[PDB]
Amino acid sequence: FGVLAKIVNYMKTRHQRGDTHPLTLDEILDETQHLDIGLKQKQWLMTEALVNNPKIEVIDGKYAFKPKYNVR
Amino acid sequence: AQLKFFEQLDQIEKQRKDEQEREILMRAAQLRLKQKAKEMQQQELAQMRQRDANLTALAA
Amino acid sequence: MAYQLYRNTTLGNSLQESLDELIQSQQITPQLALQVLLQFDKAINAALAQRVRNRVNFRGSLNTYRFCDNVWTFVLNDVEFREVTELIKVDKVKIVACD
Amino acid sequence: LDLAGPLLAFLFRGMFKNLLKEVRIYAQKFIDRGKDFNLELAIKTRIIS
Amino acid sequence: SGIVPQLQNIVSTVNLGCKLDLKTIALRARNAEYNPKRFAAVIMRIREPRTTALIFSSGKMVCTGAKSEEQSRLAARKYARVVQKLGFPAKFLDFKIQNMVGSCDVKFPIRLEGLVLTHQQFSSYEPELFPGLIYRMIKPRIVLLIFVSGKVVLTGAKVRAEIYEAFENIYPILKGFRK
Amino acid sequence: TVPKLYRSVIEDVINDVRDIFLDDGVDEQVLMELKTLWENKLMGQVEEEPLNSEDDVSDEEGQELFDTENVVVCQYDKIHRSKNKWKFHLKDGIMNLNGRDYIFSKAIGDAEW
Amino acid sequence: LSTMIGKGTGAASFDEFGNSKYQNRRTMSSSDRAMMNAFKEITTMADRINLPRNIVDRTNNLFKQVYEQKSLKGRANDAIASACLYIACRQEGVPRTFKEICAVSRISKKEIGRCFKLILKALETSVDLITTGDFMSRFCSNLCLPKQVQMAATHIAR
Amino acid sequence: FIQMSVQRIVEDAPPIDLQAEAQHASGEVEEPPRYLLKFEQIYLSKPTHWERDGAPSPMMPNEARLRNLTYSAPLYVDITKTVIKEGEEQLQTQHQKT
Amino acid sequence: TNYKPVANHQYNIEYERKKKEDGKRARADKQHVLDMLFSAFEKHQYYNLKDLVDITKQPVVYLKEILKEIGVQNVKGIHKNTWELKPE
Repeated sequence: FGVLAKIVNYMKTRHQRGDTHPLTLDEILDETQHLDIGLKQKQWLMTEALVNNPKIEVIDGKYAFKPKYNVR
Repeated sequence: AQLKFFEQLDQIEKQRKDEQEREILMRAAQLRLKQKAKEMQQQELAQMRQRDANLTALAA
Repeated sequence: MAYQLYRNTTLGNSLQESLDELIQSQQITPQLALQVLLQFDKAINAALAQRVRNRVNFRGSLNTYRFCDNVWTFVLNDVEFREVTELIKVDKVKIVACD
Repeated sequence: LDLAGPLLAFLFRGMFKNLLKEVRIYAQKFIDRGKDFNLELAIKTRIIS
Repeated sequence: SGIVPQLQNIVSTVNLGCKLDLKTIALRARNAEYNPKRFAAVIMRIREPRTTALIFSSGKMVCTGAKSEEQSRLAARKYARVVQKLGFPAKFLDFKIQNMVGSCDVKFPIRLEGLVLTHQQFSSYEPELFPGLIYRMIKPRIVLLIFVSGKVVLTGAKVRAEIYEAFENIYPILKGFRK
Repeated sequence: TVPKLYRSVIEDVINDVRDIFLDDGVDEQVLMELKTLWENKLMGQVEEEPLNSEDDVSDEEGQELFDTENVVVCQYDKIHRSKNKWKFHLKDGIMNLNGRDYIFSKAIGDAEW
Repeated sequence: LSTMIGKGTGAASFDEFGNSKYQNRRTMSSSDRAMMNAFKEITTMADRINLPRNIVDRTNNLFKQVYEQKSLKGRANDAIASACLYIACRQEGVPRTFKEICAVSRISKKEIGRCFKLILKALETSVDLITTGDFMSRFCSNLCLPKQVQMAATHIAR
Repeated sequence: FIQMSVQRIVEDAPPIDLQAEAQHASGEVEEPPRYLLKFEQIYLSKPTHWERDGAPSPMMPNEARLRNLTYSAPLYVDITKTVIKEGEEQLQTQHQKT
Repeated sequence: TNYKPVANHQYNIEYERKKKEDGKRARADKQHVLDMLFSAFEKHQYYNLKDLVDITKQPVVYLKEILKEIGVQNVKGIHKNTWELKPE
């Protein structure tokens, strides 16, 4: 679950890049040096619990558009 | 492989019995919950313990 | 994920070579090999800590030393390892220490 | 009739209780820090006298 | 007076002008040690000048143990060159001698009691704390440790001239209290 | 003596890895094969910026690269140095001198720099 | 320029759940509270070795001068108080050893000595050098030696 | 008063029990040490006056009248201090005539 | 015998020896500190700065900087305003 908040921080720096694009969890876990096993499944249960309260927006489809106010 | 699936189902029954056959011993004096809590505590130690391994390998 | 000192010795090297042979034969997975190495490190640390009860001495001269992350890397020359039962002479030695 | 003895006994009761209270406080600070407080320093001699 | 103090230790600070990685320096250098729990710098020693230097991540270095100004500068340059050999853009900027220490003997016992009585404004003699008398000279900002055995140690000097001048000032005073 | 300690270490290692071999679901024959192979394998410069004015101010760095000479790996309790000499309270550890291995509990060392 | 209030009588003084004195009185400033605590510590330390009140007052004046001068603001209060007590004993002519002051103060001898040097510099004053005869009376009396033995020891040391 | 009541007041007072407030935030299985103090065996000395030098000397009553001294006698108590750190060992140091 | 002259009190020397042996907490790399912080938060949601310092074993200023980067202080009715380890 802590690694999950770390993924949130990662996507926050991703916003900071400005190259935000519709993504998924596997590529982030790879780029953050973490694996894809049943651990990813339990942390994805936690991640969907996050999707129930993702003030930092994490939607399932085309997503990650956190800022409630966002133009450039 | 089908037989291995059956053995895994038997291990699931064995863990339920062990957790519940004494979730009762605690009451006589939640076991699964306690085990989960114990597992949660180690995670922080493990990594503090673990990355030292990475630097020691670099050092030696 | 442990102290990892004795891996770079005769014993650790032999264990690593055996694990490499089994990996080449596909008999064991690399994760299993790493787990075996970790368990070996624990067991060897405990064994040296417990079953060794002898006191040794040595003298000599130091040519180099290094310290980082609680790891000493002394480099001595013309060392004489003196023990009550036997005396050993060595031209050069490298002492790696951790804690 | 309360003579000198009983009166001084009442006063000394009060002052010894105060002395033990001060020892308790002073030692509790050092115990919280983990230092092994010295008894001689804890006793405030002025209280009784 | 016929006596000249001899330097026992010189402290010099020089800025390399570039940030450094203390862990990398510790791993790659020869005689360097790094214990961030104990001290925040890296301690390195070179035997040929017989000196020790502390190297900080900010790029500033302090060299101690040199018996001469030339030895101090050469040792500082050698440490900077070692760091440069480790790949860093180490330079030699604003090298300066922060402190010099000298020692000498007057060859006669001294009555520190009379000395402190006469020069109480500059003297400080506390046998409980330290057997040597501490004299704080004003015209040169030098602190002198005078001992009953006659040994005199001078410190706080930036140049050798300060050491020599302070000893020249103190010698007649000490001669006045010869035991 | 040292071989006997080695055999005891073998016993400890196999006992310690049995539980992991059960956890990972791998058959126990791996341990036997591992032990067999392991045993078989064992037995006036005003402008001072340029630092090139000095050269050959170092020593050969190939000693640490080689490491072929004798090597001692242990743990340290206290290590003191007083301006010339290095003093060593190295605790239980292992030594590899001339191939033959040495085992110790307390190691005391004095060296000069 | 302050006052304070008590319980008074039993009626409206204590309110809904025992308000007490409406409050707690809450008086003063740190530049006086710290000095007050130091004065209390000085009295305690002096009474530990039965120092007379005149030495206590000299210590209090020395501490006031040091505290207002503020060159020792970084040093912990008790060290300043102990060094002031040592200096007052030296000035009154009855010196106590640094170990003797450390025996009654939580501050170590080294810190007491450092603060003593700093206080001497800040006050721009000085203390007469101690002699062997200063400690003879206290040492002999604590050892319960006869008067002739004390005289002999004093003469031998001198 | 002096012979009996002072000693009885010292003995009647409950022993002082002190322990740390879950220091170090560790497993804390009674880890904070327990300090127990028990006062005993009060001793009184003869009336004594300590001079500016700090040298004790007996205080005659007339000297107390002339020099406005107070006629008082030192009061000493034996104290026993026990430390229980849950290290399976308890150490009971005794302080004599405090 | 009371108040015998001692160079330094025994308890103080023991405490100083312990502190010297332990040493000051070192400033570790940002990545490892962040990972440890995230695991700590995984234990449960709310942490006080003092015990978080104990858990992380990092300097208070460095830990505060790293925590201000991601975590946010919430004023709460628990006892006081404390840190929140959730970045959002």
